[PDB]
Order: sequence, then structure tokens, then C-alpha cells
Amino acid sequence: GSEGAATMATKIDKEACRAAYNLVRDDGSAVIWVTFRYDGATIVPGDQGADYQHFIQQCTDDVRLFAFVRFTTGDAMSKRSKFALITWIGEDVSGLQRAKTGTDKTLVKEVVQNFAKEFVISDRKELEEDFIRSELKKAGGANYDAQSE
Repeated sequence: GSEGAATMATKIDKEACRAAYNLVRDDGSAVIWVTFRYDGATIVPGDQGADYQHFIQQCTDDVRLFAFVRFTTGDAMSKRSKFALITWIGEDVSGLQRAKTGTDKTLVKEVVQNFAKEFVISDRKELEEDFIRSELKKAGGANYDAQSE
């Protein structure tokens, strides 16, 4: 590791990404969650597993990355899933990382489109899969708030 630098450039391992986004999107590929961290100006599939407790053990105030988790919210008509791109961002990382990590989201989204929405969390207390579900349970309301200044 020990590979990191500041640059106005960024890419995504679509190839490696798609794989991770699938290992969870699939019926039962032995995976329900997946994280996507950077390996040097390029987003790449970080951790992966079926134990949600294993994912939260990766997100800390000294790291930031996305986390695609599957959530079964199909009990009405279909049994399909909506998932959610959990964007983690250490509450200690430099403002930039937080101001950037969010922008690079457009890259990770390229692969994750079937999901529901990206959940930008900064405190583990919110990473609680329990809190995430509630969000999908309603999957209503959007920010759409910004300024051109």
C-alpha cells in the first residue's frame, strides 16, 4: 500500500468494480456488502463479505470509501432489492477528501445504477445497517440542493 497522492484526476476500475457490485447484486454470491476504496487515483473494490459486521470494521475516521450493501425491500409485489451506495468518509480525514470523495461518486455510480441511492455517512453510529434499512423503507425525498456560486 502506502500509495497516495493529491491530484485533480481520478479513475475507476469499472472492471474490478462491476465484479464487486455483482457479488452482492446477484441472488446469493456469498456476499451482501462491498466496499470500494482508492488504490492511487483509481477507485477499486476494497473489502467484501456477507457479514455486515465485517464492513463496519473497515470504515473508520482514518479512511473513506463507498459501500454497496443489498437490502431486501421487496415484500409487497416483487422480491427485488434496492441496495444503497454507502459513502463512508472518516470524520478525521482532511476536508478535501470529504469534498472530493463525494464528487468521485459519479464514477462509482457508473457501475451502480440499479441500486437505490448513495448514503453519505461520516459517523459509524450511522453505518448501522439498521439505520440504513429505515432509509430504504421509505426511499423518499431528495436533496437536489446546491449553489452555482
